[PDB]
Amino acid sequence: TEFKAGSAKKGATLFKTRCLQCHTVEKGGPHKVGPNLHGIFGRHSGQAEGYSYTDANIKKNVLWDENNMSEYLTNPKKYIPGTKMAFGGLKKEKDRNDLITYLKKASE
Amino acid sequence: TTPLVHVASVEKGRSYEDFQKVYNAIALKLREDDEYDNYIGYGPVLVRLAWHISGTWDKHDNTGGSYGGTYRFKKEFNDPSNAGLQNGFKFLEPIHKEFPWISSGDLFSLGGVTAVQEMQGPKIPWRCGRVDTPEDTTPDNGRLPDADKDAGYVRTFFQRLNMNDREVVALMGAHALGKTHLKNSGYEGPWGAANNVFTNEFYLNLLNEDWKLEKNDANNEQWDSKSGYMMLPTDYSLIQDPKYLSIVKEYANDQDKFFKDFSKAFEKLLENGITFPKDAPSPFIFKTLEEQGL
Ligand code: HEM
Ligand code: ZNH
Repeated sequence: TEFKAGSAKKGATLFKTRCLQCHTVEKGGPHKVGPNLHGIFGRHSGQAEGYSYTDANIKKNVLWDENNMSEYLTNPKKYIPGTKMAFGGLKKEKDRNDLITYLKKASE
Repeated sequence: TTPLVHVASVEKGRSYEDFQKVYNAIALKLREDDEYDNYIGYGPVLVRLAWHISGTWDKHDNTGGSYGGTYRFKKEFNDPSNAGLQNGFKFLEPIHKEFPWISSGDLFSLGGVTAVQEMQGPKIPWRCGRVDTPEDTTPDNGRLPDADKDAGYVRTFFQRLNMNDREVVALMGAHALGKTHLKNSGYEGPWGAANNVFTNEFYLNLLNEDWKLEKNDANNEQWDSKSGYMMLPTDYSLIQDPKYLSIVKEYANDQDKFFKDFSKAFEKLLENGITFPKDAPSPFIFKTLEEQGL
């Protein structure tokens, strides 16, 4: 697509190091600082299954596809202002593609 | 025969724009060398470097502090409580070759300010003027705090840096950044989840989580939560002391208040022991990479 596709092994280590402290990927997942992200692609934002999101994450209500997700992970607070996801941003495109490719596979 | 007066002298024909270039350079390298410490980056170690070069001050006789840039000398460089800081010094040497005019003290302190601002922290007013001083003004090892202590120690340790109760609780909130490394200090693990972004997580974790005292692998005791976080004995002592506790609860409720007191305190920490003559320029507020389109 507009976003290419990378290594799912590299993205695994990127998730483990930069996203795991707050998230899970598993079928029936331990909700943490952040939501369980299984089945993220194809669903809306603020879209629970049990979790307290800020009204900003709910009201943005965008379908999570590979492309708008990449724009989010570059700068979470610029894309969805007022969010409580304390993350600086993946500033390198390879890192975003390597991660989303792992995420698409892990959150199937 | 008279005490030490450390007069701030601006580097010959340098101004804001000169210093904004050194900031940009540090800030970009922070963005590019992002793999460090399992993707935490160099942000946390640069603010710890800014604090440890400033933490050597002793108000009584005006020795130590940021001014002299004396961290570059092997006596202070090899201080056992400065373990792990070489990585921060290594990050700053290529930038120093790029700008050989800037003093060592000015670079280490700017590195800390840059790290905080870049990690989405509050804007911290910064001043230039630190001048490099000889190898004989290098402070003796042991002027930095020990982690295995209580609130009493912390209150009196900081009296030496001229810091009040409000200032020490604010400065400690910097522990929302990074982690403790067993190879460097004998303690292992993070204080929170968002290790490279500046928030009030420190205080929220301190009173909201379930803390259990345990032993790590280096044979030292530390407070561990079920969520994977840790707290040093001095960090925990901030909730044991009734006076420190009500300032911890204040910051856990209001991040803005926390963002305003730290910046006042952090600036004061880096400016300690320096005399700025009245002709000196007003403190600089640098623009982040995000404010410049990056
Ligand atoms: C590369 C790593 C990361 C990825 C892939 C990721 C992804 C996401 C996504 C897609 C959402 C939206 C969920 C939805 O709309 O259902 C989200 C929300 C959230 N994330 Fe993560 N995240 C990462 C790292 C972090 C970190 C480090 C923290 C924790 C300190 C965190 C905390 C949260 C929180 C708390 C929310 C809810 C936001 C709100 O309600 O405003 N995330 N994240
Ligand atoms: C009481 C007192 C005190 C004490 C003892 C301490 C201690 C500590 C320790 C033990 C550590 C670890 C090391 C390693 O590497 O392992 C840290 C870190 C630390 N720290 Zn800090 N601190 C303090 C204060 C402080 C302040 C004031 C600040 C600033 C402002 C800080 C900031 C810090 C940081 C940021 C860090 C992280 C780094 C890294 O991660 O590298 N801090 N500490």
